[PDB]
Amino acid sequence: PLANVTCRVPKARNPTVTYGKNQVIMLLYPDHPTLLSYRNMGEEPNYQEEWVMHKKEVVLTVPTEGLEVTWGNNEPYKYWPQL
Amino acid sequence: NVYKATRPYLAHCPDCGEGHSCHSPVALERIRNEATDGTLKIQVSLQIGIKTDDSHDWTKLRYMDNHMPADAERAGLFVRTSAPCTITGTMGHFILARCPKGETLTVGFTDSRKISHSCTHPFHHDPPVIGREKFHSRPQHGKELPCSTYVQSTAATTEEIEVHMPPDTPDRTLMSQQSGNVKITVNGQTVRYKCNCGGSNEGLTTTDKVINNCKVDQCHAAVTNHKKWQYNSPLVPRNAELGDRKGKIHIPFPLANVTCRVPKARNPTVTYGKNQVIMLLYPDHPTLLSYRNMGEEPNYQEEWVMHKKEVVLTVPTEGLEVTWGNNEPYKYWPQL
Amino acid sequence: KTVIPSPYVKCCGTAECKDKNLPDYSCKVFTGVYPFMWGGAYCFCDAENTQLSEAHVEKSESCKTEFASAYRAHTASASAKLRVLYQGNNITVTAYANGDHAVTVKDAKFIVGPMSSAWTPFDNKIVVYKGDVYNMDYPPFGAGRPGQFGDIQSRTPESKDVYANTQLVLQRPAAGTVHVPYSQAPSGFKYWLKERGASLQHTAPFGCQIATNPVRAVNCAVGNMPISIDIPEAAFTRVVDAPSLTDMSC
Amino acid sequence: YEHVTVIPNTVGVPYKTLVNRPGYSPMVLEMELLSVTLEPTLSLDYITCEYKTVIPSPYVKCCGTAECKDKNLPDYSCKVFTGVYPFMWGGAYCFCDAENTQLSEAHVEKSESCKTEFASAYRAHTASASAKLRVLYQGNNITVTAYANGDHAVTVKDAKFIVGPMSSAWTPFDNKIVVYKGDVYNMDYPPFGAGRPGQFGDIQSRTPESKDVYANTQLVLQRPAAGTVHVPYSQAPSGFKYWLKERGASLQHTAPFGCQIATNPVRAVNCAVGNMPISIDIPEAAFTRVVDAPSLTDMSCEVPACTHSSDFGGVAIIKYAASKKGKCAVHSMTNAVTIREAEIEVEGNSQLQISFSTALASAEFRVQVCSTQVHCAAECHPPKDHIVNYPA
Amino acid sequence: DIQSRTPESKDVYANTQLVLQRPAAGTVHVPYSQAPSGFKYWLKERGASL
Repeated sequence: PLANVTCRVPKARNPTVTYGKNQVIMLLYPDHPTLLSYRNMGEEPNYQEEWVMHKKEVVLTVPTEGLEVTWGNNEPYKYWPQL
Repeated sequence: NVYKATRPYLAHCPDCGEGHSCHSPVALERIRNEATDGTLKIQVSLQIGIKTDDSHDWTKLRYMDNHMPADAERAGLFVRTSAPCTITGTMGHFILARCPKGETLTVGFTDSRKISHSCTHPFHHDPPVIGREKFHSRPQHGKELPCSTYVQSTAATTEEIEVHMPPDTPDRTLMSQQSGNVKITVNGQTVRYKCNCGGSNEGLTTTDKVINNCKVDQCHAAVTNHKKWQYNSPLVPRNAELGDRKGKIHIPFPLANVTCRVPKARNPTVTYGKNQVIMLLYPDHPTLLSYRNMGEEPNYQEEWVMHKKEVVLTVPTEGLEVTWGNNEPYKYWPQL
Repeated sequence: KTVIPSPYVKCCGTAECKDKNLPDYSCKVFTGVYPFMWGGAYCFCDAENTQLSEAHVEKSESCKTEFASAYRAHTASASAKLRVLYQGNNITVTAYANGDHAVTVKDAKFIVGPMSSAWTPFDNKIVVYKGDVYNMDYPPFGAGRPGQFGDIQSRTPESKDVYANTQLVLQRPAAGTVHVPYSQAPSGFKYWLKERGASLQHTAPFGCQIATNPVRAVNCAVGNMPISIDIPEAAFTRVVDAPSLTDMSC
Repeated sequence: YEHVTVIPNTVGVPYKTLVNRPGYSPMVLEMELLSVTLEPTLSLDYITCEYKTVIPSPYVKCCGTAECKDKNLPDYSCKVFTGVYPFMWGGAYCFCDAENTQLSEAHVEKSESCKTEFASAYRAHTASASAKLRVLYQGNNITVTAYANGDHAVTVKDAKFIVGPMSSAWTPFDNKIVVYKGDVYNMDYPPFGAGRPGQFGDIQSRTPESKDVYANTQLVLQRPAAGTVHVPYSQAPSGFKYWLKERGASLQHTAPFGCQIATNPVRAVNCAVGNMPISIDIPEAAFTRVVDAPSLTDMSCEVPACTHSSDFGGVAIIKYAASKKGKCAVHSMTNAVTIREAEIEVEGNSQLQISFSTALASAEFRVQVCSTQVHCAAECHPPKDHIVNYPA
Repeated sequence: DIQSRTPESKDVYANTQLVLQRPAAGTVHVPYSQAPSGFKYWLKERGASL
């Protein structure tokens, strides 16, 4: 019979992160197709999703409210700019 | 049957039979008599309706027999004061019984080896006055409303009272001033004594004792019954050689939600007018009159009508709802 | 229920209070006690005796039957029962008045609502007793006062842990008497049952009728209600195919 | 003494408040939001799952005619095919050449999986807010969990705590929501008894264990192949199975204010929206008089290190002359600078080291130690990182 | 992430961020958290040569 169980999934390796003036740079190195999603922590979230497969460099703007980035099965990374 | 953890025990009884004190498995703890009808809530040492393997069986009894608990019969269980009592509920340590006028309460049973054990406690039983009404309806047919009452089911379920050993029952008549000494008259009972004076000033005596050069006010004596159970009463002292050792018994007459039948007041003489309603109220008993507007502003008004009354109420465009006693609300609207 | 056991009378000695974790637990030891009983005294010493008077507050056996529930009303869902005389026959339609829930009766789609007014006779905090609902600003959980509504607070009528604020204080017993005298504020629930007044059923505007289990506002004459009926093409007859009328007088 | 304060609805950031009861020595309280939960009042409309097309053995009537019986079953379909003459692994099965018929009956039921694999269609009404707050009261961290309505009072260490009411009544959920396992979707689902074939709601049931079901799958029977025993049919595929593939991202990923969506019960957790008022009734036993508290004289403030960042990147040494041994409260009288230390111990002629956080490059701030103030001069420098991983 | 003087060299430099984890209930194993091979990752994400 069909029964609800628990599935074990792996977490993708941490990308090379470099900070800049109101922007975040990520060097993504995926072994398998990994999903990258990001949203703003304010009034306008503006959700964007993309399946990363090859070596990619992504530049994301960080607003005053904050930017939440989810890289695969890893816990969401939260970023805030310095005053 | 939360008895997996609980077990029957052996406690002190002041009268096991023929005035002799022993360790009885049917020992009395607390005898509650709060019920005005006459029902007694007896707390005993043993457990009723449960087997040794921790299972519910109404025909079986669980008592303590020399370090190990043993099974007995429900039919063998008896309660008596001066004449036998009718058992109206049994569950664990608790027994419900209606008893006639007596001075001593006796609770007993019969074991597997066909041996009968009984515990006797001195208890003044005389049902006194207890009531808060005249107990009398009421209409046979009327409006159905939700209410609550105490049912007449004697069955050992729901509610329960705490019972313990009488404890050491104090009695000042045991001591007597023999010239300049104090004499303790036992009368075939186990007595626990204590005095302020020198020499022997403590102990548990079975024989007549005399305290040389002492006053009655400087001494204290109590009869030790450990065979019978008694209700955990705040009007009776706690047993000295006992901490928080207590039993429990199921009590009759529990509270249950029922349906109360109420009568509907007679329809008043109604006459209509220009945006107004006239009512000629003729109440037989105090009847409540309430009215509200069926719009934005309800403006609720309430009054208890008792005598012959004429009421003029203004009816707005939205409508007027009038409730006269237990009758369904009368709704009024003006003509265009 | 003020659970009071048998008082521990220590003859020729001193008794000591043990701090117990029980709702409204009160303990006191009285020195120089020398009372008697129906039979007589009970102590040997004249002034060297003590009496331990312990007490605590519990939920009464009636709480399963006689109880008032403190609810927090959030949002309300409207639903209506409508009678329609469709094709010379009365049809019953029961649907939510949101303007989304569609019900098909005799091949005709019915859409009821959305309601013109979002008004409800209930506030954000309500109290329910049997068949009566009251708009009450009841005290929060663990903040009840003695003698008032909420002096004893429990999660459910069958709950284990209870909150109690009744202002229970033990008193010294009478000369040569065994009893536990105490000063305590009377039952807030029993007092409220007498001084509550009229429920929403009698005080609510727009002629609202209040029902229970579940609690709801029935027949509240407020605003209007839009109804969309998708009548099938089979129920229609052409003007040309329908009988024409001439020479009419009224 | 009742102390009213307003803190922003931001989880993980510690906020310090100065409690100044006239005639009594000041007190500093550190408050931190651990969780802000918004639970909506739900009403289940229906549940959707995979459907089961129950098809029995076809009634092949040899040398005769079979008749369809109108049955009261969800999506019941019946058809009789004339002139059928098929065979089997062994051979034929009928005697007549063209006088044979085949009755093909079918109906739609809830699949066995509906108890496990199902999506629930809820109608969200109003929401009840509740928060978990950490308080550093008398040098000890205390946990306070209460409803953010501004009525529910909780007493911890003889201090009455009143949380709320919430500044914003905003919720990430709409009036109609859909819940699948651990994902919540803001969907405008079709009403009960109005589902379309191939779409979400093609099969509608009250509960996963319910008896009666609604079915709109567009099921039509087809004529069987030459000399073949089978029930061919045309039916729109499972709307639930199609939705499970074409649903997109849930509220957990799409909701604004950095909302975290939890399930069983469904709730909005840590939504950074508006502010939150907190009322603290501190007992009189916790207070000490100004006269009975140690007084401070001869104060100088030296800043050997400062880096203006989100965290405490500044170090300050304050020299003093105390009257007696006792505890004194530390608080910044400048709204731009924040001190990590709430209370310290003083004796006489000594010093104290404090950690501070600021944004300004040139920082001139007043620090209130006990009841006396001291001026601090600091020239803070920029940090190495432009973007930080924690709010301030 | 791993630096050596020659392919036959004795001493090596290593920065891989290796941390040991607690083993599973009733299990004998050495669980660990370590950043994957930088050389193997570069061999995939290097692009076109000169």
